[PDB]
Amino acid sequence: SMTSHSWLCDGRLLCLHDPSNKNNWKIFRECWKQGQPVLVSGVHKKLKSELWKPEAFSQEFGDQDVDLVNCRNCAIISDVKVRDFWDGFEIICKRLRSEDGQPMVLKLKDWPPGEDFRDMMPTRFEDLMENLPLPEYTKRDGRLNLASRLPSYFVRPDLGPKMYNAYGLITAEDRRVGTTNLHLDVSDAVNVMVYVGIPIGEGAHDEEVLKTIDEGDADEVTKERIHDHKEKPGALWHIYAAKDAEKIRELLRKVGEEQGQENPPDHDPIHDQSWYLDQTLRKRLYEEYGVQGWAIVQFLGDAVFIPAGAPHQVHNLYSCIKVAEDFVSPEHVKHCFRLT
Ligand SMILES: Cn1nc(CO)cc1-c1ccccc1
Ligand SMILES: [Cl-]
Ligand SMILES: [Cl-]
Ligand SMILES: [Cl-]
Ligand SMILES: [Cl-]
Ligand SMILES: [Mn+2]
Repeated sequence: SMTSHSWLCDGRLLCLHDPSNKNNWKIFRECWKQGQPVLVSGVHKKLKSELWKPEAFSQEFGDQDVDLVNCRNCAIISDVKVRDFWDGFEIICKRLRSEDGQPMVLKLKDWPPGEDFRDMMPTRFEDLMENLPLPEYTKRDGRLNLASRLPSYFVRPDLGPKMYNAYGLITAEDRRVGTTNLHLDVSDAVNVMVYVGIPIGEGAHDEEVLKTIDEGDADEVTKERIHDHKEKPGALWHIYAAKDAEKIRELLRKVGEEQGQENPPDHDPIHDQSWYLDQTLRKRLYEEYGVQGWAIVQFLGDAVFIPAGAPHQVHNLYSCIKVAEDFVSPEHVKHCFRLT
């Protein structure tokens, strides 16, 4: 039957079922005050689906100049066209090939550039902002968003939203690679999965996706959403509590040293955005430092709420279009304060 919510991560993750339920705040605010991420499903059913397709972005913006990133080695592909990314998003026979003749796994960098989303894409901007869940927290002028109400003693978010556009990781070797490496944000954010592209040509890449979720430590109920309801899984997240950030820095300093990196005792491996915690590193974090995380599979139309200060990493399973908006909740304003 229809229900207001359910739980993932063995009861540790709230999943809200109705993105426009005017009573969601009553369930949300207790989990949020405790420093937990939250998932909201069904946002895709509220959007104009024709605005969020890879073919539309190619047709409308394809002649713009852009840089790409190669996800396998972090190398920059300089001064190519927006269409060189979008036309290979699902059709593997159209992707830029590395010099080994394999199709590359690419990310579109800084697009739209800086704060230009609203000017470049006004119809998309309105469609996203009017359908965000928890609107008192997430709208630019929400009653519980302090972004526009704080003095310069607080770090304020840039004007959003921001897009995260990248191909899926494919091979067994790619299982230990990040789409986006471990980092943290001093603002809160909501990240919405607006499109999942399941490729063709080299399409039938279903079994390595299940091994990735299993080794990723996904709970048994999360595994039922694949096998039972057939929704499209986009990306595997690991999120850690803001309180655990220093213990994670202690682990990554120790591993940097073991691997022959030469680093001052105080350098910040989270701010560096150079690490992806693979199954080996995640087990070491739990066993050596006592730190547990949240393993989250983000399906089409899932909104992931990411607490200010919480370290997080993302591994795309298929090609994904995500759009995120920053906000400043009262529960987490301490994380952006510039003193003590
Ligand atoms: C309207 N609606 N739609 C869904 C999606 O499955 C869930 C609900 C919901 C809202 C309040 C109480 C119970 C359920
Ligand atoms: Cl907090
Ligand atoms: Cl638009
Ligand atoms: Cl709300
Ligand atoms: Cl990154
Ligand atoms: Mn982030």
